Amino acid sequence: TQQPIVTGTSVISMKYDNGVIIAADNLGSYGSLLRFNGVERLIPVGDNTVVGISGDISDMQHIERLLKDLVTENAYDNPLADAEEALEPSYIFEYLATVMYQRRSKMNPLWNAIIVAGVQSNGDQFLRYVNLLGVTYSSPTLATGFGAHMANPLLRKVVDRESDIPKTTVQVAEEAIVNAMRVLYYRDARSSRNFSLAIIDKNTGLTFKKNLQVENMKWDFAKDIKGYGTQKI
Amino acid sequence: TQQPIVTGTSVISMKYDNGVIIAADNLGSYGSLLRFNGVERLIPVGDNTVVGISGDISDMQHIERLLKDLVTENAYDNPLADAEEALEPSYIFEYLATVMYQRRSKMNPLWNAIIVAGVQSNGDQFLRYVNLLGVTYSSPTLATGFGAHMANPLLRKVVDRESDIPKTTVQVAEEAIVNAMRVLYYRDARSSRNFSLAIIDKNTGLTFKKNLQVENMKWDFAKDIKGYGTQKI
Amino acid sequence: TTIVGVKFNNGVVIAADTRSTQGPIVADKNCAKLHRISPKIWCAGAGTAADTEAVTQLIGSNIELHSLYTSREPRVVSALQMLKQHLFKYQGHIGAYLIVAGVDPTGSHLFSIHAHGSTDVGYYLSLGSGSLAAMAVLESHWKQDLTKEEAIKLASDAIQAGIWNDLGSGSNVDVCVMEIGKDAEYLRNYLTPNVREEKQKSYKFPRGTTAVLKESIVNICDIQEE
Amino acid sequence: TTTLAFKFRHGVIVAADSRATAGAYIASQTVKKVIEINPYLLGTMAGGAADCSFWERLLARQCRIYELRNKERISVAAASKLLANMVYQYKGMGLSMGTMICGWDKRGPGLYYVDSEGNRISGATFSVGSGSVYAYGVLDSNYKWDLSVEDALYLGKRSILAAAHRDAYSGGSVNLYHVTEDGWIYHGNHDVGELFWKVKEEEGSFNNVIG
Amino acid sequence: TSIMAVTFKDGVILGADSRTTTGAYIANRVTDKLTRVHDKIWCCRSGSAADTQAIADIVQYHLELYTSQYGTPSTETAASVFKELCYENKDNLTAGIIVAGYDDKNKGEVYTIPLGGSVHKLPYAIAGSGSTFIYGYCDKNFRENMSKEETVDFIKHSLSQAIKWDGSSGGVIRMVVLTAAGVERLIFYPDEYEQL
Amino acid sequence: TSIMAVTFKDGVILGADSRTTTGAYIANRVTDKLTRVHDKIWCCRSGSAADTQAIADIVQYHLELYTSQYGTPSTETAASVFKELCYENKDNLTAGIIVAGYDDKNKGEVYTIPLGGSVHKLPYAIAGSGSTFIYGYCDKNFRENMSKEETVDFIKHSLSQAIKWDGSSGGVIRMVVLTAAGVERLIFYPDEYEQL
Amino acid sequence: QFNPYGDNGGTILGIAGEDFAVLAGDTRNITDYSINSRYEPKVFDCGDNIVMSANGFAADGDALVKRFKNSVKWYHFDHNDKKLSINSAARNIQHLLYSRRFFPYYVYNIIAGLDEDGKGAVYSFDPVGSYQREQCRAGGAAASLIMPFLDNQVNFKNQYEPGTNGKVKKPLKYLSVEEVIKLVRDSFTSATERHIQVGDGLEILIVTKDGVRKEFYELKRD
Amino acid sequence: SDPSSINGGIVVAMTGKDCVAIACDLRLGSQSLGVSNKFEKIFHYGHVFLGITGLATDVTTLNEMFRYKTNLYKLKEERAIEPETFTQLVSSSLYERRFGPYFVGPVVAGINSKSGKPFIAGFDLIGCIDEAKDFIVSGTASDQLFGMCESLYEPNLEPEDLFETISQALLNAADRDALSGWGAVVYIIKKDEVVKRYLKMRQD
Ligand SMILES: *[C@@](C)(CO)[C@](*)(O)[C@H](CC(C)C)NC(=O)[C@H](Cc1ccccc1)NC(=O)[C@H](CC(C)C)NC(=O)[C@H](CCc1ccccc1)NC(=O)CN1CCOCC1
Ligand SMILES: *[C@@](C)(CO)[C@](*)(O)[C@H](CC(C)C)NC(=O)[C@H](Cc1ccccc1)NC(=O)[C@H](CC(C)C)NC(=O)[C@H](CCc1ccccc1)NC(=O)CN1CCOCC1
Ligand SMILES: *[C@@](C)(CO)[C@](*)(O)[C@H](CC(C)C)NC(=O)[C@H](Cc1ccccc1)NC(=O)[C@H](CC(C)C)NC(=O)[C@H](CCc1ccccc1)NC(=O)CN1CCOCC1
Ligand SMILES: *[C@@](C)(CO)[C@](*)(O)[C@H](CC(C)C)NC(=O)[C@H](Cc1ccccc1)NC(=O)[C@H](CC(C)C)NC(=O)[C@H](CCc1ccccc1)NC(=O)CN1CCOCC1
Ligand SMILES: [Cl-]
Ligand SMILES: [Cl-]
Ligand SMILES: [Mg+2]
Ligand SMILES: [Mg+2]
Ligand SMILES: [Mg+2]
Ligand SMILES: [Mg+2]
Ligand SMILES: [Mg+2]
Repeated sequence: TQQPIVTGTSVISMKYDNGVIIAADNLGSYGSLLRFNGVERLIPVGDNTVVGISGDISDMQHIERLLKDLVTENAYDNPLADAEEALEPSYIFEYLATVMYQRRSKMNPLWNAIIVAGVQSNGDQFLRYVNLLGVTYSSPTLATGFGAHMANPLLRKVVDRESDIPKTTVQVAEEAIVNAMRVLYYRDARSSRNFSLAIIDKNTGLTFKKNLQVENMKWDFAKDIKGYGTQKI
Repeated sequence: TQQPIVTGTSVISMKYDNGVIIAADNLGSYGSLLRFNGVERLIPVGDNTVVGISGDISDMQHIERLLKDLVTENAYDNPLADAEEALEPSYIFEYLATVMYQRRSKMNPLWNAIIVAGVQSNGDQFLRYVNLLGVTYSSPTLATGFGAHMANPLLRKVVDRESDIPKTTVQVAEEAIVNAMRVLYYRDARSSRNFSLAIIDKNTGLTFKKNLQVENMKWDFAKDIKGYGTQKI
Repeated sequence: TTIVGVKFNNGVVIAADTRSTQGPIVADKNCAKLHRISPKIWCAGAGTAADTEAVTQLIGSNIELHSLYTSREPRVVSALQMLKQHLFKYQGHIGAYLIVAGVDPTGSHLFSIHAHGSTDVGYYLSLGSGSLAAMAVLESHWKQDLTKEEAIKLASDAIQAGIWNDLGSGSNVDVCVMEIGKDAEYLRNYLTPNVREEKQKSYKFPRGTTAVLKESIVNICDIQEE
Repeated sequence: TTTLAFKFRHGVIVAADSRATAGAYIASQTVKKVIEINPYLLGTMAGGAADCSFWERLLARQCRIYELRNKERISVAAASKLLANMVYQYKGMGLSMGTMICGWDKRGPGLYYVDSEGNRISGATFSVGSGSVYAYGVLDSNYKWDLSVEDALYLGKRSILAAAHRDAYSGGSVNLYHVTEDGWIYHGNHDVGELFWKVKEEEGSFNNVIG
Repeated sequence: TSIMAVTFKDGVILGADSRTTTGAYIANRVTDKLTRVHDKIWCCRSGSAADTQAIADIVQYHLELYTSQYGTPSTETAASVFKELCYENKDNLTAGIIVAGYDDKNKGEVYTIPLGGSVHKLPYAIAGSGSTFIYGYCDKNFRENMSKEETVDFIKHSLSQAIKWDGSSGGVIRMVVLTAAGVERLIFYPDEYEQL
Repeated sequence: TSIMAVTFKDGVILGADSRTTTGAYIANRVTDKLTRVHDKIWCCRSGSAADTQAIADIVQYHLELYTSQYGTPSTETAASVFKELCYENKDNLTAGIIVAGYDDKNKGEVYTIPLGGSVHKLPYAIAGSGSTFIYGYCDKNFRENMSKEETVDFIKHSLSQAIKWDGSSGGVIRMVVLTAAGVERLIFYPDEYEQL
Repeated sequence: QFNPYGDNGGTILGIAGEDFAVLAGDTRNITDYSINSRYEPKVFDCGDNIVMSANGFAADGDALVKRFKNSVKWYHFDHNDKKLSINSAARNIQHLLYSRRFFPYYVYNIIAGLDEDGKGAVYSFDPVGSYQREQCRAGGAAASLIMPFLDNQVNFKNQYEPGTNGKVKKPLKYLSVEEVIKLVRDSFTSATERHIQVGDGLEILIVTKDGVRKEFYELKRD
Repeated sequence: SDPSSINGGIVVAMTGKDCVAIACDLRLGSQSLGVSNKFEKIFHYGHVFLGITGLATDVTTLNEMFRYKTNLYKLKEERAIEPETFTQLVSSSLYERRFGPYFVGPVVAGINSKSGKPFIAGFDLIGCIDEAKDFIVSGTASDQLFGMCESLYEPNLEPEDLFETISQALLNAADRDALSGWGAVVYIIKKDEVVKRYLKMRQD
């Protein structure tokens, strides 16, 4: 049993017709202190999977090392390591989910919430969640922390059920994700303007975008707001 | 019942042959934060008494107002207010001690430790202590907080008992007080270099010194100290 | 307890009071707080009395075996290192607060050590309940380039401050001087400023005052021959 | 403490030890645990010394104003009830009292047990205090109604001794009283130290102890 | 919150962020923490939103009644009324208030009233959770008798950093200028102050 | 504590105050918090004195053994050993460490290791209770590729403010310069840095 | 949480003679391991040939004494300058103490003087007003150190006459003021050795028909 | 609840001129209840005497333990153990249970058979040695015993005088303690004769 020290906030994601999108901001908070501004919380595994992590950053860095070692180990005595016997999103997820549940069962958890996003061999979209309790679930949209409360409602307006996935393009899906990240910046006190975004498409592969910023913000209406009720000046 | 917020540390004092000396630093701490650097904690009452206060500063400011009002009230219908029926150190102290004990008896204390220093009508030295519990005592040297642990031992080397008072001059007594304030600056984590000092003599009256600094400090030996045991560089 | 340590020109000196308490009660008026780790490495101890003894006897035993193994005179840093690692391992539960000093082939040394395993270096140090009263003196009178005689005076003056001003300290002053190129001199009861005055009366009783029921010889000898 | 009292043909016997304790420390050994309320009324004390002393002294003043307004000595039942109602006001507030109101009135000898919990009981035999449990053994085994004053005084004395011996918080000395219709009669202060040895020899009891 | 008040040559300027939180949720991102208790006596509010509003409302009532009887109150007088409420009800309140005002006689004055209910008159003052991160910056950069433009930049830069490091601070930077000329409201948006 | 490490053109400089406390009592006013784990790899210690000493001693042992087998270790390698101890024993430790070192290949590098045991490579780093008060000052005044003299002044000014506001910080300012030229120790006394 | 009580240490001792009484107490005032004063009077002349000492929590002791002195003043006003007897004072003090049964005076209290037959009297009080006349009583920090010594040397407890072997006790011969003051000084010197809160000084107040006299003796300052 | 005061009891030791004395009460209780008036707390291993106060089970256990250890010492060393040496053995044995200690207050008393020097020592429950020249006290009435010993004691007392001093110290201390009494024993020890006396005291 511990407590989280340096933390990462929401990770958000959704499926679209040809793949998945996942995003997360670049902040490592230390309680109310916005300590570390250059933290990457999206971690690619091969060219077909991206693991997005929230929660304790020291535990994130540990998981990041487990994944790096997983790739190394899969290549051992494996001539098809860059082909048929490459790591799949479903393999990577089940491994993490196994570790998370084992750690909670020893009362010494990895204080994280994880979303594994990727595309399988057969072109199927993979998107599944796992957390410190070993709890797992899948949905067309997934989000951790505050994103679960604010992002999911917005993303579910695009993909409300399974049948809406083929009707959703990459331009529409990215637009929705970017908007959700803006909303979280308005409303989450432990968020940052700077974020990273990753797209895993079955045709165009893995596209990893860094140093993105929340833009097109609305603040001008603030000038007209005066006092808390009766004040006029 | 409350807790102290903005606080003042040690107040130190001692008797000498013709009067009393009292001193206190100019700091108003906010926990570990050294918030307010220009706080006067020695408060003169007439030309024959100085009240030195430690502890909660909001309660100090309250007491400061009670004393100011006490002077106003004593002058009412009193032609001898600046002569025979002027306020004495013993009157001022007993009033405060009455208030402090009453407040603790209502379970709503003034979170302070107070030293009343002065010279009586007959030329006798007055030096008495009172705190949030209503506890009172007198001694040739008196100190609050950390001063009780560090200053008293040094001041008691000058005036160890009542018979040492006539043998102690104002130059020796002031020197001892100033040295004690230096020691407290070395060792008290809630102290400041800047302090105020007041002398109440039966001949030369009240001398109030502001903007004093701790000087003649020893730090040079620090350069030779390296590591915590085995380290040489 | 009050304990101090002061460096000087050609060595180091440590000192301590001689009171041991059990709550507000004084259990021993002439306790010995200066412990010998090795011939020229001595430590003064504050805190849990049994712990300061036990931890000192243990490290001193291992230091002796080390000295025999290496064919060298023991070093203060060795005692320091062995003590802090032992105390750190027990995470503060062994309540030993020590001032370790000595002379060795490297020179003269002075360290302090806390129950949780932290060490500190200095020219003057103080530990125990009277450490503040003692440190007030040390901060007022210490200077660089002290002589042996000046350092003994400063150290005993610092202990006296604790004796008089701290209720946890009292009775006598013990001193141990460790000078380079010399035998260490252990000055037990260097000062005795607290002798009890003569009593007003003698309470020696008349023989037969106490009421007795039975008497018997106690056999302490072994089983006898014949 | 150990205190006892019992009704019998020739009135009521009242007995008590004299020890006062503050933890393991014996603070006093000369405490009067029997309070004289009037020449015909006694009160015993057990538990809070201050509590028992204050409230029973305040009761004695209630019993006196009663006599002035009514030209009549208060009954044992009325006296016991005034106390009970007084302490009931402060119930749960922390009072610690275990008392017996002994006397002789129009209905003959009277004996009431009253405590800070709220109990008020009439009875022929009581014992209250930490050592009461030891005293009950001697009382119950030897108690009659047809008991002589001499034998009744001894029984109450011997009962306290039994408790004073075993109970660590009981001892010092035994105070005896005998209440008749002509009023109470003090029957002395008896050191347990001396009394124990005397009883041991004359009675043969306490064979386990050497002397 | 991040709040501050700074005296300068022509008067005094108040400054504040616009964030109010419920845990990590931002309940309002366009809050006005600079509140008026008299024509040229304003305050900066930190701590409980309910407590500081209740207090400021009571003070505005007291000073409105003062004015009707005795004319325009001093900034010191306004600070005293705040103090009396904060000190006497210290057990039940959580309010950190900075009082600032402009007289023609006394010119610009700033009083800070922390949790205990003590009063401290200062050349400038900072308060709120975010103030911790700018004690060093403000101490190094503050000068007395600055110009209006210099003082605006000082507050803008200071609150910019406070907002940058404190999660409980953010949104827009509001400012209120108090001079003989009158009362001027200023606002600065994220795109302006973040790039500083 | 107040500790920091700053990279510059010719290498890296470590800085620290000299205060260690037991509550409000200053147990040592001339502490050396800048500790050496290798010839040109040093660390700044904050948190428990016992924990940080025990850790630094173990690391010095590991790097001494590394050197005997594989030659001079990198600053990244040293930071990894610190991390491994701080992360795996996070439940029982209270240590905030900054690791700094000089290579000829990598030049000056700084890694900070807060409570959780996470690692963060940075151009400069600040830590300790007193660091809170200078986040704003340091962010505003730090530049990359400063000179030795500029970097010394930056640290001197920064720790001066940290000491000024933090009661748990004080004494002298110690510094350690790590360059190709060697290892230089610096010290600055109260009379020098207080008047800044 | 605010604790309205404290412990200022100190120890007191009352001994009753045949035609005199003494009330002694050390002059040391302390909090925890610090000394506040080496000479802070604890035993007072309250008027009408009565001496009193209440302490433990100094602030409560000072208040009780102050109130009893006031009670004596008003006893004169209300009853034609009548002398307050020691037994009447004792009962009055009980009622001062029990008036705070639910927020007690945290003190040990002893008064001494002469009874109405001219014989020496010592009364002892617990914090809530239970009082007892006694011949010998110590109160305070080192009370448990001193009382057994007084049981032995004042009441001759466990002391028998040689030759009889436990059959005949040592007879209860009265003590003189000079013999009593020796027991007092030896009691406090012994308590100073083994109790850290006892020391610095010893002030004794002796009460006779002639009035109230003081004596002061130094104690160890460690 | 407090293990050191459940059973009650006291021990005191004193030095004299070429002699030592050690004494104890005989009570064993269960808090307020008195259980035995024959529970002696003083044992001897050759010429070395050991008094133990505190938790009765640990008193009994430690006696059996030191009887064990001293019997082996003798078989190997071919001589009886001395008080100075035994004192170190008691300290060693108690500290080995540093974090699960015996709840006792031991007291050693004896005369070195070679030097003839009288010796007493006391311990805390974890082994710290208090080697005193005058007297040692232990038990529930330790405060009372300190007061009696510190005033009644004087150095270089003869055996028959020392007997009266230690007896009165014990008796009057025990009579101010609820958990001590119910009889008492005093051992008077000289270089080659030991007398044991049962005292007459109040049985309440
Ligand atoms: C000054 C005098 C005080 O600060 C010094 O620091 C000295 C140091 C010298 C003697 C080495 N310290 C003491 O005298 C020390 C103070 C103390 C007390 C309690 C805890 C820590 C420190 N005193 C002791 O250690 C005594 C020594 C005896 C008198 C020989 N020992 C005790 O008081 C033991 C405490 C044992 C202990 C166990 C586990 C953790 C901590 C401490 N207490 C008892 O024996 C009390 N009690 C008696 C009845 O039997 C049950 C225990
Ligand atoms: C047998 C002897 C014990 O059960 C009897 O029951 C006697 C009855 C007699 C005395 C009338 N009872 C006591 O001896 C009684 C036990 C007791 C103690 C405390 C509360 C309830 C019952 N003892 C007392 O009342 C003593 C008498 C003194 C020693 C003369 N009084 C105290 O212990 C006082 C009273 C405290 C108190 C009661 C209620 C509210 C607040 C305070 N306490 C102290 O003196 C403080 N005490 C001193 C010793 O160190 C620990 C703190
Ligand atoms: C910065 C944020 C920090 O100093 C500023 O000072 C601003 C000041 C402006 C808004 C005046 N302060 C706040 O935003 C303030 C912070 C705060 C929170 C709690 C206590 C004191 C200060 N926030 C609030 O006052 C919000 C305002 C609501 C959302 C409109 N209120 C709450 O968070 C209430 C507080 C209730 C309360 C609790 C304790 C003492 C006083 C009031 N809390 C809740 O509604 C429940 N809340 C969420 C779950 O966790 C418990 C608290
Ligand atoms: C500044 C002060 C703050 O970050 C620095 O970080 C310095 C760093 C240098 C010295 C390495 N830190 C300290 O000075 C450090 C502060 C601290 C205090 C407590 C826990 C963690 C950090 N001080 C210490 O470690 C002192 C050093 C001793 C005096 C030589 N040690 C203590 O204060 C010990 C520590 C025990 C402990 C408690 C909790 C977690 C870990 C260890 N504490 C005590 O001795 C208890 N003390 C006595 C009774 O009053 C309470 C405090
Ligand atoms: Cl608001
Ligand atoms: Cl350190
Ligand atoms: Mg922000
Ligand atoms: Mg500082
Ligand atoms: Mg003493
Ligand atoms: Mg008994
Ligand atoms: Mg009994």
